[PDB]
Amino acid sequence: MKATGIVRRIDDLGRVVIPKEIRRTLRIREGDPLEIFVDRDGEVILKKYSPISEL
Amino acid sequence: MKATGIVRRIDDLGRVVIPKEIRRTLRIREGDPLEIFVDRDGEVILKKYSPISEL
Repeated sequence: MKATGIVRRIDDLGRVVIPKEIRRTLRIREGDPLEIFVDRDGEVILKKYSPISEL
Repeated sequence: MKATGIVRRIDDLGRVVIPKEIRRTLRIREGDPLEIFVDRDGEVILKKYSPISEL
């Protein structure tokens, strides 16, 4: 589950501004890749890509 | 599952530029809320907030 639960209203483009605090727990930076894929209805899952989701 | 699988390397801020194609399947727009919460390791889940995940 993990869960942080920070709701973000996209913007005038469609990005979701992911605070560095999550990439911080990722231990990554402004070069962290993510895999944008929705799981179910409207939950988009962003996955670090480099190790995929687990390898 | 669903899955789209579009990898995006954050940026010099940390947003995940979510294509309107997903917000389109959301039937929403530049006022779509999402709940940023990671599931396990580095998979961040963004969900529309308004109906939450599934009410």
